[PDB]
Order: sequence, then C-alpha cells, then structure tokens
Amino acid sequence: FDFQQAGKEVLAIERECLAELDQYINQNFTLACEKMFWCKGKVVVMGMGASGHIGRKMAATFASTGTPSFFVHPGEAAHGDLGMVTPQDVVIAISNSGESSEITALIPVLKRLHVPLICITGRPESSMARAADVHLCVKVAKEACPLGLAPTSSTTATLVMGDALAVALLKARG
Amino acid sequence: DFQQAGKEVLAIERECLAELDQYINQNFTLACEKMFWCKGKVVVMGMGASGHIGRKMAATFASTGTPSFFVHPGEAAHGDLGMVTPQDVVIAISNSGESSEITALIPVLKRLHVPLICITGRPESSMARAADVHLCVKVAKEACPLGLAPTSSTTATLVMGDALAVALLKARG
Amino acid sequence: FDFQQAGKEVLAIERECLAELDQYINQNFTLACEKMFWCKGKVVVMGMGASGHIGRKMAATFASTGTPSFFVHPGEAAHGDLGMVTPQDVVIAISNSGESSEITALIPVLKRLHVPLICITGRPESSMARAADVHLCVKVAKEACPLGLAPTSSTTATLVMGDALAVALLKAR
Amino acid sequence: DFQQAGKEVLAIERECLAELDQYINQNFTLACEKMFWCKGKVVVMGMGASGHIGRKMAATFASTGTPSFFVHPGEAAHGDLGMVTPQDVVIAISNSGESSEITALIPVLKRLHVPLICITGRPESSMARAADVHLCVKVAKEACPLGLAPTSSTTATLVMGDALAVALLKARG
Repeated sequence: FDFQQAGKEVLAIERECLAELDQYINQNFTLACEKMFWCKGKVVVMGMGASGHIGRKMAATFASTGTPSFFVHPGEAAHGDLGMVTPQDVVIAISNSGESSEITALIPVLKRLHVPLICITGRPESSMARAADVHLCVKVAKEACPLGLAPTSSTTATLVMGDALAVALLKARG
Repeated sequence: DFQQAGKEVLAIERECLAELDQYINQNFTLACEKMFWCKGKVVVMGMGASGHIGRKMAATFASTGTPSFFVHPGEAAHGDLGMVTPQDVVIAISNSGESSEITALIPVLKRLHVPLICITGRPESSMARAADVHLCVKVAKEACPLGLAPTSSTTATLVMGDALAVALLKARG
Repeated sequence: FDFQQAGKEVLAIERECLAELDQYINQNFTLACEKMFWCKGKVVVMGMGASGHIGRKMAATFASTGTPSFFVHPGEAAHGDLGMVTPQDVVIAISNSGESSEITALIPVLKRLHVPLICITGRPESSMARAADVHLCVKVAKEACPLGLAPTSSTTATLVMGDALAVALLKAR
Repeated sequence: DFQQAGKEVLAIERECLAELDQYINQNFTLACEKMFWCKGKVVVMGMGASGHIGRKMAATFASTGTPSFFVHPGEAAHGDLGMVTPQDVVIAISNSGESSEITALIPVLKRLHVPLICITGRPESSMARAADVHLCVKVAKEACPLGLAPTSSTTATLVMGDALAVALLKARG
C-alpha cells in the first residue's frame, strides 16, 4: 500500500531518467569508445562513494568483456600519486557532482602523465567535465530521493551508461 | 555502429526495469517492515557484481537513516559471521540464488535468529526458500551478447535497493 | 645477493620496530580493550590508504574472534554523515600521520554523537591522537623505505597492534 | 591479563618474523626480477585475510614505482581474467596454498603465458607447484589460540611484500 506505493514511485522516477539518457549516447560516447579501444594499457576507473561502488562494477564489466580495466580509489591514488597509472592507460573519472576534491586533486598529476582522461558527470560545466579530454554526460532531471541524502537516478544512469560502453566495445571487436 | 550498440543495451535494460514494478509486491512491504524496526545493523552481502551493487546499497541505506554495512560472504567464512548479531537484519544478494558462499552462511544465519532477506532472480532458489522474505528481481533479456557480464539483472538489483532505501526514508519523514 | 640483501634489511628494520612496540601495549591498550569489551553494537574500524587496508583485515579478525566489527572508508561515511555508526558503537580510527583530513572531518560528528573514539596513530600529539577518548600509540623510529614513498614499519606495527586486541579480547571471554 | 595476552601475541609474531629471514632467498631474487621487467601491471590477488594484505601490497608497489593493482580471485573468475594480459605479472597470495578460487585461475593464467608468483606457507602446495616462482612465508607458531584468525602468517606476508617493494625500488635509479 504505502510501501509498495513508495517503491514504484522511485522505479518510475528512474525509468524516466533512463529515457532521457538516450540523447547523451552521442558523439562523446563514440569518441570515448575510441580512446579505450586503442588502449594498450589498462582502463583505470575511479570514483567516490556511490560513484566508487558503481565505477567498481563498471571495471569488472569491462574486463569480463575484453577491455582490460581496474578500479582504483581516488584517496588511495593520492598517496602513491597514481603510481598505478602510466601513459599507456586510459582513466575514467566518475562523479555526479563534477566538483569532487579527491579526483580533482589528481587532475594535475593525471594531466602531466599524458594519460587520456574520460569523465562521467551530471553537469557539463563542472571542472571534471572541464578538464577531461572527453566528457560523457549522465545528467538526470529528477532524483528519486526526497531529501537527496543518497544518489538514485544519477547512480543508475552511470551504471547503464557504463554497460553501454562495455558492450559497445565488445561488439566493435567483432 | 558504437552509438547503435550502446543504445541497444540501454533499451534492453529499460525494458527489463518496466518489468520490475510487479516485484515491488507485498514482499517489498514485508522486507521494509523487518528493516524498519531493526535496532542493530542491516547487513548486506553478495558476490562479484552483486557484491559491488550490494555495496552501493549499504551506502545508500546509511546516508538514508538506515544503518547498514556491506560484508563479503567469503570474508565472513572464517569468522563464521562474527559481525552479525541477533538484532541485525541480513540482506543476501544473489542473481543465481544458489551462490555457494552465501548458501553456507545460511545455516549459521538461522541459528542466530537474524531476519534473512534474499534478493534473487529465481523465486525457487535455495536462498529464496530459506529466506524469511524473498525480493524478486528476475529479468527476461540480457544486454550482453554472451552474458559474459550481467547487465539487466545487476541494474534491477540496484534500483530495487534504491526503492527500499527511499521507501523506508519516507516511512519516517 | 643484491636483492636478498635489500629484502633482508627491510625485514630487520621492521623487526627492530616491533621490539619498540612492546612498551606501547600499556594502560591505553587495556583501556581500549575494555571500551570494546562492553560495546553492545559494532567496533567500527576506519582508515585511509595503507591504514585502510590494514584496518580492513583488522575488522575481519575482530569479527572472526568474537568481536563484532566492520570496516568503512572515511570518505564514504562523509556522504552518509556517518549514518552507519550509532551511539552504542565504538570507532577505531587508524592513521600513522594522525592528521588525515577525512578522519579529522568526521571527528566533530562522532563527538556530537557520543561514540567512544579510539585512535591508532604514530604520534601522541596529533589531532585525533588528542581528540580520541583512548589513543593507542604505534610510533616507530625507523622507516624501511628509503624515500618514505610507502609506509612499511608503521603499517606492520598497526597490523600487529590490532592482532593484539583481537586475541586479548578473545582470551578475556 | 589483557596486556599479558597482548604482549604474548606480539612476542609470538616477532618470533615468526625471526624465522622468515631464510625465505628472503633466491626465489625472492627471481620474483623481484620478473616483476622488475614487467611492462604491464603487477596484479596481486587473494582471499579473506590474504586479500586484505595483498591489497596494501598493491598500493605499496604502486606508490613505490611498481605499477600494480589488486583483484579478487572470485571476481576474476567470471571475466576469465579479463584484467590480466600476457604483458602482466601475477602475485597470488594464499597461506593455505589450496584455495579453490585461485586454483581455477591457474590453467587460464598459464595459457596466457603470464609469469605466476605465489606467496604461500606450504612449499608442497598446488599453487606453489604450479607457480613460476614460489615465495615461501611459512610460520611455525600461530598467535591465535583456536586459529580462528590468521596472525603470524598474515603478518609474515605483509612484511615479505614490503621487502619486494623497496628491494625493487632500490634496484631502480
């Protein structure tokens, strides 16, 4: 009644957000699938919190699909200062905020390794979407959480977006 | 070709979600009630992909007013679930519903009197049977050519979890 | 001969640090054992980078020893505003630095929540060292790494110091 | 009593580390060499306690100049090791030396022509046998009364790791 009622609203809200995501699978999508396709190293995906947990499942998906990739936590990379990433790698930074500090701090280091940077953000005017060689936008219009305490639609949009990159590359390799 | 393949996946999944609204049935309510009265911690656990999602799930619960944490089934094998107590609530995530790791903890999880909630894709799975409440997330179509990696299923578990989080949040205020 | 030589020097450097640790198993150690012993909730362990991975194995050991406890990344709790930790929990913040921003950022919250705070650092004059209810020191004199690029002696001391809490608590029962 | 039990655990472990020196032998040199010429990534993996340490190990390798990262054996199963290429070097951590998960990755790993290094406490183990270079970390005495949680073996692996990181670092400029 009340509970089931509350659940379906969230579901409806996220299914509507996914229908809007259709437009964002555009040139940037293709463009990013190319940077990864020609990668002789590893696709390094990294993010914070919810994003981090998604970016994680994202890395496992790439790997089991023929795109070598691994997840790394921004905070952990800071110390070793991305000693796990080389010029041969391609980095995917995930953030809905687009203003995260951890990842933002790595920008200067990542930048001066001449490693391709792909950023998945919910705002094209963010400093990640900014500094990235290629920006993949996952902007959503409506959040399924009333107080916005936790990400819902944005989180799910990123997950699906990643699956579109995984399978896309898989097909590109015939 | 790329964008073509990318949208196909997006479509397939959006189609599977539309099928999910049915599973938000009485069980959903039932599960929300078991968790709503938990005085301990909502313990979420899973394997591989499920594990990754199950992690985001726990994080979402926490920031939502439902205290919870994630634990890997294998890790708790040695400790025999030393992190789980009677006043806790367990949410086992498993699409196969026949995961060995989790299956093993089942017995131990029962003689601890901990309300077990299972999120599976098979209503006739070992976990579905042994659980006090089973939350179904079955999907009819895979978005990956060789199912090398779960797609429609994993996203169905993610949104489902988001639906439990906010539901409970609204039940409070 | 040149590699074995190097490997053996590290082993020796860390062993000499463990001998300096005996002193630190003092009144604070027992003081922390008690705070954990009467905990009715969970022993929430949290750390960053190297400390985190150890704090991770630390929680697993506690749990498998009879001390209910889990790991949680400091930055992750930043979002949930520490929604996974309640007043009847006990927090163990690991940091050799003792000035880590993330952990420092949570202090105010932990404080304003009435949660027993135990800190494991390598400097008795750090923020969390002094901001904790019980500081467990793991200071080391010599670093096994030439450029200090990665923590070596301090990291291994924290692992042992933790193993020293799990077994002690265990025996206490 | 508490401090009494905390110091004994410390002694027992310090004793085991004193037994480790011997193992920092030829195999150590081999391991260091194959990792030194690695053009890809040093991929560390393990289960439970081993896993948490193998993690700090990867972090330590990286921050030291040895590009590396951790991956859970189970997770790698589904992707048939999609993370690893022929250009990589694998470090499998397992005290038991008979872990089912890691054993399964062996055939695949060999069929990739990737250099396999194993860190075990059992020279006669399956992964000790099937490895290109077995690095021994056997310990005579356990710090835990009921062996509910690894202690000496877990700590020996950690140090053995630190010894490869800095050893390789010094081998560089």
